[PDB]
Amino acid sequence: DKICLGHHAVANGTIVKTLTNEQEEVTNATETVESTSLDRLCMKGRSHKDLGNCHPIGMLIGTPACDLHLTGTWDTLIERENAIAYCYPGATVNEEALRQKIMESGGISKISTGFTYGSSINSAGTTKACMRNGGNSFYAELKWLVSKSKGQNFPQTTNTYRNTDTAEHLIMWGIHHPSSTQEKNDLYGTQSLSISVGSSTYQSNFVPVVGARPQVNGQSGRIDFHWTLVQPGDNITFSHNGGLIAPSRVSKLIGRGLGIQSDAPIDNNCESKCFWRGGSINTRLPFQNLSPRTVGQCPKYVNKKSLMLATGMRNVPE
Amino acid sequence: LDKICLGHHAVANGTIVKTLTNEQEEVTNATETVESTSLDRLCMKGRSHKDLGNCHPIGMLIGTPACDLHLTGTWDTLIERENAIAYCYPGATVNEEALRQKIMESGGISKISTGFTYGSSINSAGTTKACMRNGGNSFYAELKWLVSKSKGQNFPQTTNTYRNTDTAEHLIMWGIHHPSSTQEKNDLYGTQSLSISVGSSTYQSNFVPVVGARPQVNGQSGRIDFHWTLVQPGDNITFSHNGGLIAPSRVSKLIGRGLGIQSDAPIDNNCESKCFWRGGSINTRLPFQNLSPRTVGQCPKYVNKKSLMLATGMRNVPE
Amino acid sequence: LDKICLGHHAVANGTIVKTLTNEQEEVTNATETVESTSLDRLCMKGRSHKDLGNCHPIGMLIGTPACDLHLTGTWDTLIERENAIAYCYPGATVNEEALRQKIMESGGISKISTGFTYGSSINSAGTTKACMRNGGNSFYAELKWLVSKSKGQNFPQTTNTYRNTDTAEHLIMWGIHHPSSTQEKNDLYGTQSLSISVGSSTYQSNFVPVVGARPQVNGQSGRIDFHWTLVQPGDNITFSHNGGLIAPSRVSKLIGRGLGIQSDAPIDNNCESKCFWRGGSINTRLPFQNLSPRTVGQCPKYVNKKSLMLATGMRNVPE
Amino acid sequence: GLFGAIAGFIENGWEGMVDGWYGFRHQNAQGTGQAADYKSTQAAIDQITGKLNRLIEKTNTEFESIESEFSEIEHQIGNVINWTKDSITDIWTYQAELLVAMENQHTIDMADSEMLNLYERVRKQLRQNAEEDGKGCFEIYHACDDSCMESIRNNTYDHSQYREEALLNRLN
Amino acid sequence: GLFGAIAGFIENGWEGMVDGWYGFRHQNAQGTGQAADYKSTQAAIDQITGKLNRLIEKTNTEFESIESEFSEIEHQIGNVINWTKDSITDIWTYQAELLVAMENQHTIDMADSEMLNLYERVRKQLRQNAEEDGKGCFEIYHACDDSCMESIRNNTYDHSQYREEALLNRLNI
Amino acid sequence: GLFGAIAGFIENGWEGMVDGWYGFRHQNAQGTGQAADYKSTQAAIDQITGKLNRLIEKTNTEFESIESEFSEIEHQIGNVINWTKDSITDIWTYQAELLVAMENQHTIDMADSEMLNLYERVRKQLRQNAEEDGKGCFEIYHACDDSCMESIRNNTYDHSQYREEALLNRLNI
Ligand SMILES: *[C@@H]1O[C@H](CO)[C@@H](O[C@@H]2O[C@H](CO)[C@@H](O[C@@H]3O[C@H](CO[C@@H]4O[C@H](CO)[C@@H](O)[C@H](O)[C@@H]4O)[C@@H](O)[C@H](O[C@@H]4O[C@H](CO)[C@@H](O)[C@H](O)[C@@H]4O)[C@@H]3O)[C@H](O)[C@H]2NC(C)=O)[C@H](O)[C@H]1NC(C)=O
Ligand SMILES: *[C@@H]1O[C@H](CO)[C@@H](O[C@@H]2O[C@H](CO)[C@@H](O[C@@H]3O[C@H](CO[C@H]4O[C@H](CO)[C@@H](O)[C@H](O)[C@@H]4O)[C@@H](O)[C@H](O[C@H]4O[C@H](CO)[C@@H](O)[C@H](O)[C@@H]4O)[C@@H]3O)[C@H](O)[C@H]2NC(C)=O)[C@H](O)[C@H]1NC(C)=O
Ligand SMILES: *[C@@H]1O[C@H](CO)[C@@H](O[C@@H]2O[C@H](CO)[C@@H](O[C@@H]3O[C@H](CO)[C@@H](O)[C@H](O[C@H]4O[C@H](CO)[C@@H](O)[C@H](O)[C@@H]4O)[C@@H]3O)[C@H](O)[C@H]2NC(C)=O)[C@H](O)[C@H]1NC(C)=O
Ligand SMILES: CC(=O)N[C@@H]1[C@@H](O)[C@H](O[C@@H]2O[C@H](CO[C@]3(C(=O)O)C[C@H](O)[C@@H](NC(C)=O)[C@H]([C@H](O)[C@H](O)CO)O3)[C@H](O)[C@H](O)[C@H]2O)[C@@H](CO)O[C@H]1O
Ligand SMILES: CC(=O)N[C@@H]1[C@@H](O)[C@H](O[C@@H]2O[C@H](CO[C@]3(C(=O)O)C[C@H](O)[C@@H](NC(C)=O)[C@H]([C@H](O)[C@H](O)CO)O3)[C@H](O)[C@H](O)[C@H]2O)[C@@H](CO)O[C@H]1O
Ligand SMILES: *[C@@H]1O[C@H](CO)[C@@H](O)[C@H](O)[C@H]1NC(C)=O
Ligand SMILES: *[C@@H]1O[C@H](CO)[C@@H](O)[C@H](O)[C@H]1NC(C)=O
Ligand SMILES: *[C@@H]1O[C@H](CO)[C@@H](O)[C@H](O)[C@H]1NC(C)=O
Ligand SMILES: *[C@@H]1O[C@H](CO)[C@@H](O)[C@H](O)[C@H]1NC(C)=O
Ligand SMILES: *[C@@H]1O[C@H](CO)[C@@H](O)[C@H](O)[C@H]1NC(C)=O
Ligand SMILES: *[C@H]1O[C@H](CO)[C@@H](O)[C@H](O)[C@H]1NC(C)=O
Repeated sequence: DKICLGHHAVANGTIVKTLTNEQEEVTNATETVESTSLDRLCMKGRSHKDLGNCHPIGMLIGTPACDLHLTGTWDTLIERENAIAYCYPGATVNEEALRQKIMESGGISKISTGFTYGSSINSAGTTKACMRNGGNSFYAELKWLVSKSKGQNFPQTTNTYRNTDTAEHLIMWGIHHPSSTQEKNDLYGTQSLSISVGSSTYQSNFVPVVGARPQVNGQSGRIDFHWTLVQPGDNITFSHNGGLIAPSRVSKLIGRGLGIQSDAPIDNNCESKCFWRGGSINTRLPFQNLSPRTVGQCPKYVNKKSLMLATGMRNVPE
Repeated sequence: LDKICLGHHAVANGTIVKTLTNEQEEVTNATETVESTSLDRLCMKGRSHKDLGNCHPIGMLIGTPACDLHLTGTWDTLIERENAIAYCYPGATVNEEALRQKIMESGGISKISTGFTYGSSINSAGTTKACMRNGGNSFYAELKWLVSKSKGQNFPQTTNTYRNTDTAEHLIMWGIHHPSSTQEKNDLYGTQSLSISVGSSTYQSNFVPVVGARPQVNGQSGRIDFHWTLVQPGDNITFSHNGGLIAPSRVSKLIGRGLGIQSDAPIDNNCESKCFWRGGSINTRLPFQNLSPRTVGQCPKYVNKKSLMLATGMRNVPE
Repeated sequence: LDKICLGHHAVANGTIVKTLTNEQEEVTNATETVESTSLDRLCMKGRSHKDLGNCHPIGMLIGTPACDLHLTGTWDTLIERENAIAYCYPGATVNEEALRQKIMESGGISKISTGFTYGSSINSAGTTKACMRNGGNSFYAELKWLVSKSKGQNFPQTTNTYRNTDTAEHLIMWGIHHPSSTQEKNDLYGTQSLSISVGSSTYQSNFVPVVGARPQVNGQSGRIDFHWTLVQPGDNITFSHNGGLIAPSRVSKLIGRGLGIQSDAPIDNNCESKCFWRGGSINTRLPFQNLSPRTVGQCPKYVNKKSLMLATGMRNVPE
Repeated sequence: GLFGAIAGFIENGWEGMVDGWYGFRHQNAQGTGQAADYKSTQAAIDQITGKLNRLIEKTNTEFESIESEFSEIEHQIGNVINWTKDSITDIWTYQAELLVAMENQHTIDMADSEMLNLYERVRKQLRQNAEEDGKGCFEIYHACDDSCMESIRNNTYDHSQYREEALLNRLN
Repeated sequence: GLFGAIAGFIENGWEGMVDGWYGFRHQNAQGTGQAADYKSTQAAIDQITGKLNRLIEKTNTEFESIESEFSEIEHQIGNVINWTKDSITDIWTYQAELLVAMENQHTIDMADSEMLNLYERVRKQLRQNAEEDGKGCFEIYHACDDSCMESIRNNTYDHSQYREEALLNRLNI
Repeated sequence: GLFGAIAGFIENGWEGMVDGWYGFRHQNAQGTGQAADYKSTQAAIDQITGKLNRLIEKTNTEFESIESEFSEIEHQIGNVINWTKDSITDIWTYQAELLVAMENQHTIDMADSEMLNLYERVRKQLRQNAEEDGKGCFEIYHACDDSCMESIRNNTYDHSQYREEALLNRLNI
C-alpha cells in the first residue's frame, strides 16, 4: 500500500521571465504594465472647466473666445489644441511660464485697477480682429490708449495700481508695435516713445518696435504682452508717453488645480487621477506603456509591451 | 526513553517588519533605516565658517554697509540668513541667482583696486541717505556714483579700463542709475542723450538709463541696477560712458571652494556634520532620511516614509 | 564497506566577490560588470560622418574661412573639436549654445540664397583682414557687410525681404556691427541716427550699433554680434535698416537627424561603435561603465565604481 | 528547482487536481483516491496574495506637466527635459524588469518549498512504517485502509500502532 | 518557512534561551538541561552583521543647492526642478521599500535554514541510534547520560559505541 | 550556506575534478573511481548562462549631449544639470551594487542547492542498502562493483537485488 504526494498543473500554462530563465512556464500569471487607455476625460468628482476655444492666457486679457471664462473656481482645468489667446496678433513674454501658472491654479478672481485717464487720451480703441456680436471690440481686461488729436504727441500721463489685498495679484499690460512710421505718428505723435513700469520688486522699460511686416489676420501691427506679480501692500506705477495697452482689471490666482492638455471628450460618469493627451488611465497597475507624458497620480512609464508576474508554481504537465 | 531536542530562541513580543509576502511579520529584533531626527543647529565643528548675518552674499561684492565686515575673507562654509540685505539703494542685479550661487559655491573673496581716475569736472564721491555709515550719507564701498561736478552741466565722455594681471579670473560689477524724472537726470548728467558701453574680449553690451516715475523704496524713486561679468587672466574690460555709470573702485576674486547653506538655525561649534537643510543638521549613519528633499552636503537620500524597519533576527514564535 | 562519495569542484585560487552578507566571498569564477577600458579613438566604421576639424558648427551657417569645406553636406555623425573657430571677426551669437545644439542634432545643411540686392549708394562687399582668404581680405561667406559707398556719407534707408517658398522652415542669420569709435561709425554709415528693425510674422525686434572703445581681439576693436530666427514655410521676414546691418546672402536649412560628438580623439574607420565620449569610444556588451558621466549615443550607464565582479560559479572551498 | 520537488523528484503535476495546489494520492486494497491539502495550499496562496498587495498599492505623488502638448518649447530646456525623462524611464524599465524576474524566481522556489515541507511532514509521521520510492511516494509496509489513509492526511496517524507489523514486513 | 523548521515542524521558540539563537534541550535519567550552540548562532549573527555594514557605509556624494530657500525661483525652471526632485524621491522610496522587504524575507529564511542545518547535522551524527519524532526532537534508543549528551552537542559522539544496544531496542530485543 | 552542503557537511571541494561541477568518487573491491554528474552540472551552468544573458541585453536609448565640453555653460542651468546627473549616477551606482550582491547570494545558494539535490537523489535510490557518514558519502553494506556504481550514477540501481545482503550486514548477522 502506497501514499503519493504531488501538486497541480494545467493544460495551458503561461511564460514568464526569471533571473535564470527567459522562458519559464508557470500555472498562472498576471500583467503588471497597463496597455489600455480610456480615450476620454474622466471628470467624475471634479469641479472642472473645459476652456474649449479659449486659451488660458486669453482668460487674463479677455479675448472674445474667453468671455465665459474671465473668472471662476475649479480643481481641474482642460486646455484644447488651437485655443485662441490673441485675436489681435502678437505674443507674450514668458508665455509658457505664464500658461503653467494658470494651469497650476484652482480659479481666477478679477479686481479693478481703477485706471482713469485725461480727455487728451482716448481709451476706447477697438479693432477689426476682436469683434463681439458683429461690432468691433477689444480685449476686455485692457484698454487701447491713443491721442484723440490725431498726430499730436501722447500726453505724459501716470497711472498707479495699489495692491491692498493680503495676496499677490497678477497684472498684465501690452505694448503696441506699429507697422510703419506714418502709423506710429498718427496714434501717439512724433516723439520717441518710452514706457516705464515701476514696483518695489520689478522695473523694466519698454520701447515700441516699428517696421513693415506681414499681415497676421489682416494686421501688420503687433501687440505684445508683459506681466509681473504685485505683492501685498505694494503698488505699481505706469509712466508712459505713448502706446500703452493699459489694464482695467488685474488677476488673482486661487487655490491649486490640475492642468490637462487634451482634445479627448469629457465623461462625467467615470473618474480618474491620471491623464494624458490621448485620454484617461484607470488602473491599479504600477507601470504603463501608453506615454512618458502624463499628469496626476500615474503609473510609472516603461518601455515594455508586457511584464507578467507569476501567481503560481512551475507548470509541469502530464 | 531519553531524548534530545533542537530549538531556537524567542522573546515576549518583538518588533514587526515588512516582507515580500507579509505586511505584518513578527521578528525577534529589528532596526530603523530611515532617519527621522534632526539637530535644530548648524554643526560647524572642524569648519572654517562665515555667518553673514544680515549681509546678503551679493552685498559682499558691492559693499553694502551691512557687509562692511564681509568684504574679504576665506572660509570652507558660508551661511546665508533670511531677509539679509544686498541693496541699500533700491535696485536689482541681472542674473541675480546665478551670481548668488556662484558666491555660495566659493571659499573666500579677495578685492582688487581698479584705480579708476576721473577728470575734475566729475564728482566721484556721490552719496545717498539710503546707504548710511554713522548717521552720514554714504555709498556702496566698492563702487562710485559719478555725477557732473557742477550741477546741470553735461557729463563728459570718460573712458576707464580695468586690466586683469592675475593668474586667475576676476569678477567685476558695475551699476546703472535710473533717475526718477527727466529733471533730476539733467542735474546729474546734463541735457545729453546717454549711452554706457562696456566691453572686454569675452563680453560687450550697451546700457541706456531708464527714466520714469516709480514707487519710493527707502524714500528713493531712483534705481541702481547691477551687472556683472568675469574677466579672464590677461584680458581687459573697458567702460565708455557719458553719465549714468556706477563704476567699480574695486573688483572681486572668488577663491577656492566651499559649501553654501541657507538656514536660520543657530551655530554650534561643538557638533560636526556633513549634511544640512533649512532646519539645521543631519548626522546619521543611516542610508535614508524623511526630513527634507532640500538638503546640501553629503546627505542620506530623501524618502516619503515615516519608518522602514530592517530585521536583525529570526521570526518570533512565542510561547 | 564499499563507499560512494559526493563532491563538487574547486580551484587553486578563486575570485573574491561581494554578497548581501559578505564582502570577501571566494567563488570559483567571476566576470566584471563595469567597463574600464576606452578605445582612445573615434570608431566611425559604418557612419557617414563629418570631421569639422578646425571649424566650429556655427561657422558653417555664417561662412567663416575655417568652415569653407563645411558650408553644406549630409551626415549621420558630426564631430566637433576643441578651439574650433566660429568668428574670424570678433563677436558672438545670441543663444549661442541653443544654436550649436540644433546643428549638432542635425544630419545635413542645405543653403538657399536670400537674393538681396543693393543700390549704388551702398557698397555691399565689405571686407576685413581678420577673415582672410588667399592672403587677401575677405568676410563671412554667407553674409555681406553693407556700408556707405562714399566714406563719411549717410547710409540710405533700405528694405530687404527674404520670402520662404519651401515646404519647411529655414534658419536665417544676421549680424550687427558695433563700431570701435565715433569716427568709425560716421565714416561707415554717417552722422545720422542708426536703427535696424527686423520683422517676421512670428518675430520682430530692434537693434542699435553699440559704439564704444574695447580690447582688440585678432586686432579688431569693432564687434559683429549675430542673431538668428526660424522663418516658417510661406512666411516672409523683412529687414528695415539705415546702416550697421550685416545682411545675409544665404539662409540655411537643416536636414534630418544626426549624432553630435565633442572629442579630440583621432578617427578610426575600421572599428564601429554606438557610444562615445570626450576621450574616445566605448565598445562593450557590459551594462555599466566608469570612464565618464558625459557620453552620447547608446551607452552603458555611468557608475561611480572601479570593479563589480559577478559570480559565475559556486563557493570555492580549496583543499 | 531550489527545493528539488516540483520539476524535481516529483516527475510531474496532476491536472486532475482542481481543489488544491498540493495534495495526496493513495493506493490500497480498496482502491485509489485523491484529496487536497489545505494548510500547504493556503501557505502558498497567502504568500502570493502578499506580493499582489504590494504590487497594487498607491503612490500618491501628483505630477504636473512640464511639456506643452500644443506649443513649442525652448530648445535648450527641451533637450534637458528629454535627457532627464529618458533617464528616468530607463531606470523604471530596469527596475520593473528586475522586480518581476526576482519575484518570479521567488514565487516558483517558494511553491517548491511548500511541496517539500508537506513531504517532510508526512515522512516524519510514518516514522519506521514506510519507505521512500524516490518519486515522491511512500511505500507503506502494513495494510493501510481508507480510514488509515485519512489518518495520515489529517495528521492523526500514530506510527506506534502499526510498528510491529511494519517492521517485520520490512525485514522478512 | 522556506526550510520548514522555524514556524514549521518546530512548534515554537524558547524564551528562556538567552545565551544563544539556536540550541539543545535534553532529558535523561539524571534530569533535564539546556545549552546554546555557538557555531550556528554566529553563522546567523555574522550574516546579519554583513547586512548592516552594507547599510551604514556612506555614499560620499556631495550635493549643492539648486533651489533658493530665501528668494523666488523663476517658474518654468522651478517646475522642472520640482518634477525632477519628485521623480528622484519616488525612485529612492521604491528602492528603500524594496531593499528592506527583500532583505527581511532573506534574513528570516536564512535564520530558518541555520536551524535546519543544525537539525540535519545531528540527525547524521546519531545515524541508527535514534529516531525523529517530527517536532525537532530525536528519541534516543540507548542510555545517554549527561556526558554522552554533551558529546552530541560537542560533536564528538561516536555512533558505533551504542549501535547494537540501540538496534536491539529499536526492534525489541 | 543556505542548503548546508557546499562549505557545509561536504568538507571541501575537489581540485582534481575538471570535467564537471558536481560528481562522484567511489571505492570498492576493484579499487577507486571518479565521475562527473552531467544533469546537476548543466542545471547550474544553464542558470548562470541565463543570468549572463540578462546582464548583456542592450537598451536602444539614444542619448544626446546637454553639456558642451569646449564652451562654457550658464551657471544656473549647469548647476541643475550637474545635480540631476549626479543623482542619476548615485541611483545607478546603488542599483549596480545591489544587483551584483543579490545575484551573487543567489548563484552561490543555487549551487549549494544542486549539490544537495544530487545527494538527496542518491540517498533515495540506495534506500535501506546504505547509511550516511555525515561527510557526503554513503557507506554501502553490500558488494557494489564498478557496474553497480555506474548504475547508481546512471540512476538505474534497483535496491531489491542487494536488500537482503545489505540488511543482513547492517544488523550484523
Ligand atoms: C558642474 O560640474 C562640472 C564637472 O564637475 C564642473 O566643471 C568642473 O569644475 C571646474 C570648473 O572651474 C574645473 O575644476 C578646475 O580645473 C582646473 C583646470 O585643470 C584642468 O582643466 C580641465 C578642464 O578643461 C580638466 O578636465 C582637467 O582635470 C585639468 O586638470 C584646475 O586647475 C582647478 O584647480 C583649482 O585651480 C585654482 C586656480 O583658480 C587653484 O588655485 C587651486 O589649486 C585649485 O586646485 C580645478 O580643479 C573642472 O575642470 C571642471 N570640469 C569639467 C569637466 O568641466 C562645473 O563647474 C559645474 N558647474 C557649476 C555651474 O558649478
Ligand atoms: C525632445 O523630445 C521630443 C520627443 O522625442 C522631440 O519632439 C519630436 O521631434 C521629432 C523631430 O526630430 C518629431 O518627429 C517628426 O514628426 C513629424 C510629424 O509627426 C507628427 O505626427 C505624429 C503622429 O504620431 C506625432 O506623434 C508627432 O508628434 C507629430 O505631430 C514628421 O513629419 C517628421 O518626419 C521628418 O523626419 C523624418 C526622420 O526620420 C524623415 O524621415 C522625414 O522625411 C521627415 O523629414 C518627424 O518624424 C516629433 O514629431 C516630435 N515629437 C513630439 C511629441 O513633439 C523634441 O524635438 C526633442 N527635443 C530636441 C531633439 O531637441
Ligand atoms: C515647487 O514646489 C514647491 C514645494 O511644493 C512649491 O512651493 C510651495 O508651495 C507654496 C508656494 O507658493 C507654499 O505654500 C504657501 O506658503 C505659505 C505656507 O507656509 C502660506 O503663505 C500659504 O498658505 C495658504 O494656505 C491656504 C491654502 O492652502 C490659504 O487659504 C491661505 O490664505 C494661505 O495663503 C501657502 O501654503 C509652500 O510653503 C512652498 N514650499 C516651500 C518649501 O517654499 C513651489 O510653488 C513649486 N514651484 C513651482 C514653480 O511651481
Ligand atoms: C479709417 C478706415 O476706416 N480705414 C480702413 C482700414 O482700416 C482698412 O485697411 C486695413 O486697416 C487695418 C487697420 O485697422 C484697424 C484695425 O486694427 O482693425 C481699425 C481700427 O478701428 C483702428 N483703430 C483703433 C482705435 O485701434 C486700428 C488701429 O488704428 C491700427 O490697428 C493701429 O495699428 O486699425 C490694417 O492696417 C490693415 O493692414 C488694412 O488692410 C481698409 C480695408 O480696405 O478700409 C479702410 O477704410
Ligand atoms: C584704410 C587703412 O588704413 N587700411 C589699413 C589698416 O586697416 C591697417 O591697420 C589696421 O586696421 C585694422 C582694421 O581694419 C579694417 C580691417 O578690418 O582690416 C579694414 C576694413 O576695410 C574695414 N572695414 C571695411 C568695411 O572694409 C575694417 C573696419 O573698419 C573695422 O574692422 C571695424 O571695427 O577695418 C585694425 O584696426 C588694426 O589694429 C590696424 O593696425 C594697416 C596695417 O597696419 O594698413 C592700412 O593700409
Ligand atoms: C537589536 O538590533 C540592534 C542592531 O540593529 C542592536 O543594537 C540590539 O542590541 C539588538 N538586540 C539584541 C542583540 O538583543
Ligand atoms: C505707492 O507706493 C509709494 C511708496 O510706498 C507711495 O509713495 C505712494 O503714495 C503709494 N500709493 C500710490 C497710490 O501711489
Ligand atoms: C590688455 O592690455 C594690454 C596692454 O596693457 C595688452 O598687452 C593686452 O593684449 C590687452 N588685451 C588682452 C586681451 O590681453
Ligand atoms: C570563467 O572561466 C571559464 C572557464 O572556466 C571561462 O569561460 C572564463 O575564463 C570565465 N567566464 C566567465 C563568464 O566568468
Ligand atoms: C509672402 O510674400 C508673398 C509675395 O509677396 C505674399 O503673397 C504672401 O502673402 C506673403 N506672406 C505669407 C505667405 O505669409
Ligand atoms: C490567476 O489568474 C487566472 C485567471 O484569472 C485564474 O485561473 C487563477 O485562479 C488566478 N490565481 C491567482 C492566485 O491570482
